[PDB]
Amino acid sequence: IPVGEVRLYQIADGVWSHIATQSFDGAVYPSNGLIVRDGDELLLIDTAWGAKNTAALLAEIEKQIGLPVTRAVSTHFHDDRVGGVDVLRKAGVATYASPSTRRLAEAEGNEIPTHSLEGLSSSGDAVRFGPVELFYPGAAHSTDNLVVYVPSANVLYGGCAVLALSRTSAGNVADADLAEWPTSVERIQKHYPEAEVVIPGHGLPGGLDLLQHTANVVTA
Ligand SMILES: O=C(N[C@H](Cc1c[nH]c2ccccc12)C(=O)O)c1nc(Cl)c2ccccc2c1O
Ligand SMILES: [Zn+2]
Ligand SMILES: [Zn+2]
Repeated sequence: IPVGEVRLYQIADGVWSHIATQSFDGAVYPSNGLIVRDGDELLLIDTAWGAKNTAALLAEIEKQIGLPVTRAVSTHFHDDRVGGVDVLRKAGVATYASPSTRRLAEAEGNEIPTHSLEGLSSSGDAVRFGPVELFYPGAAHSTDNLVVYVPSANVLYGGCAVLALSRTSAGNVADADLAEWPTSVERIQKHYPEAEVVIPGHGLPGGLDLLQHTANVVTA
């Protein structure tokens, strides 16, 4: 609706989604990310799409949860996922991404997470990272995109590889692999068959049906 606002809400015990709005090429869009508690610390999944928005997110997190963000992971190299990494670093947060994501961000002119994730090289690879599992499903919205599962809550965060139910277009496919995308969605289906909440990269949370909806949109 209005640009530059940031909110959080509860998904499960120790799991929240953050939502922010931003202006892009003459239009305003919402965008989602995740927050996961690990003891008395927080793990952040993806920026809030810009420096100003990311600084507001840290202030909302401090007022509403009150535990420190110590680590952050960006799930691909575009600005809605890394824009704000420099604010996070100045706040003392350790920032991470795959090596391919870090190289692509630099090619693009974007902010670059400091540390490289290990073990995510081929389609189907998965690694534990504190309270979440990180999965590379294959190329989809981009060749580097990751998805994130929370075993304690049975929640799947699909990022920009998963479209909301209300979407009719795949959007910016400049870096997409439309030929591979359906296969990558099937890999998620088969790896996390039991997930009961699926959070897309933009729009309302849904169920596993979002994976088949995504396939349908991307095919057309
Ligand atoms: O075309 C989009 N959306 C329309 C409208 C829509 C339905 N449901 C939505 C839920 C959220 C945002 C837009 C919608 C759709 O698919 O019919 C679209 N959406 C987003 Cl996010 C984009 C983000 C970044 C760059 C381009 C984008 C984009 O083109
Ligand atoms: Zn993107
Ligand atoms: Zn996106």
